[PDB]
Amino acid sequence: KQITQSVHDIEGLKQDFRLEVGDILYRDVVTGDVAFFNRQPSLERSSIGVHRIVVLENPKISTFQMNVSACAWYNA
Amino acid sequence: GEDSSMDDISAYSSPGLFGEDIIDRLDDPFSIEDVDISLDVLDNLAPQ
Amino acid sequence: MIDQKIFETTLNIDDPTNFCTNVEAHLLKELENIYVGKCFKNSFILNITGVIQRSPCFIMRTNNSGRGYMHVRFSAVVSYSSVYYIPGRQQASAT
Amino acid sequence: YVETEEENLVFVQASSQTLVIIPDNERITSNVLTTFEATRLVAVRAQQLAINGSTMLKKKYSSPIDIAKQELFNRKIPLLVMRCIKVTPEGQKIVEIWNPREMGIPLLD
Amino acid sequence: MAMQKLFTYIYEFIEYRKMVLLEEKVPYDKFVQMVLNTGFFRINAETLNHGIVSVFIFGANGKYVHHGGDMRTLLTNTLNEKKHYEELILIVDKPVLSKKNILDIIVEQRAANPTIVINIYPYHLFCINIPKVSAIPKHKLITQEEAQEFLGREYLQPQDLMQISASDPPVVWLGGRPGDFVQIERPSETAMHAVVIRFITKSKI
Repeated sequence: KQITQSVHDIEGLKQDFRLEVGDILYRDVVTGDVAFFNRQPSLERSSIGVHRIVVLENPKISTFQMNVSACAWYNA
Repeated sequence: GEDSSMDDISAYSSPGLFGEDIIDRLDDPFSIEDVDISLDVLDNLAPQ
Repeated sequence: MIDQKIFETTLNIDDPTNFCTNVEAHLLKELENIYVGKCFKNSFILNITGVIQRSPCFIMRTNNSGRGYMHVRFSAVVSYSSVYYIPGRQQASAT
Repeated sequence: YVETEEENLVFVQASSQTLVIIPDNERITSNVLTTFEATRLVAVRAQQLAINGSTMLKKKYSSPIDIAKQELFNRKIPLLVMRCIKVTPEGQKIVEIWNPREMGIPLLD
Repeated sequence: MAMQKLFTYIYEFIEYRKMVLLEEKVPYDKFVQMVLNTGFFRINAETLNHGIVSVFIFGANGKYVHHGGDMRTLLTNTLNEKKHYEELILIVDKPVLSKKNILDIIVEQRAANPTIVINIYPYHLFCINIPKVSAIPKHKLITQEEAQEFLGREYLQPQDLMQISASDPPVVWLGGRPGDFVQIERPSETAMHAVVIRFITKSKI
């Protein structure tokens, strides 16, 4: 909140219930967001690339999934 | 000559190699020192 | 004794798009917030006067705030243990 | 720690500089934005919209990155590119001030 | 051997320098026997400015490459000749460049007479037509106003340029001095030859 110049947890923001111009909201990553993708050792210029985020809603999956053709960038 | 109290305690450790006196300050040719890779991601270096 | 003194300063602009609309008046407003009534550089700055020189509104590099700074060279009237214009204070003292 | 020793050989306020601007007929830098300059312009405008919010686009956009990118594409970016490689000991800064609304735009796609 | 190739290619070097020979060219036998006889050999040439440039070819086991006082006497009496003396040239064996006493004499003489330039070179700088070597691009000196306009276009100070030693073979063959600019047409595998301009810095000794 810019008016208070402090950060707030939404668990206690039930009564405010709204945002305003000049407010900063930290929101979860969604499909279509751009994410930096890196593999150590970072030897090449392409070792750090920006991919578009595809969020896998299945909770059983904890890996980073990327196309096999994309491995050549990271030598992975 | 039969006293064992004042013996060099480091002498009991019998040397295990040849050049334990040979000293040269050089980088270990297997040391990952100038490559900046974290401990857990050292598995990336594993061949296949 | 009151006198005219020329000062150098780099401002900080929190919203350069708003500020650059009326650059001169906005600059004088910022300066009278900043320097009027405070000791600074062996001087007290009683009153603000016209700006001799200014700079384009550069956007800060080393931070992502999108803010600008601008450099300003302005003349202002000052009230110049000899004397102690301790900076940041609204009164001098040479007791 | 022993430094392996080859032991090889070899007024704190700088004078102010006057910003001299090369006339538009003597500018030698390319009249097309580099992808670095275009990226910087889009980022600066997008952050400025993030902090201010005013816009000059007749089409509504829900994201500052899109508004800034389209402002760059439609040649109405309210930012000049100052290209500067010179500082003379004489205390003078020689820059070229380029209006991106007149420069060509790189691919960015 | 180094001496015969030196004998032909030194006159080639004077020809490249666009300088007219003063002394008549002796045959090879007389030159080689005189090198052991007198311990050196003197070649005189005149520039387009009409100033005298002298050259000294020293045998490896000559008189003046062994110690200091003899070397000092030779140069002191030679620079006492009534000549314009725009440049003077020494040619000595490659290890002789590492005999610090002789370089001390040459340095102190240069200090004694600063209005003219003294240089010392090994044989290999004159044992081939260096400009015609394949691996060596085409060096050429540009005039002061041309270099100055080049720098003014680029907003460059002369020291911001790449530096070339005055002891380089092609710069010596050009006759370049410190404070002069050399333009080089270097072959390129990315743009099919490209041109650079380098700043000549004092010779290494």
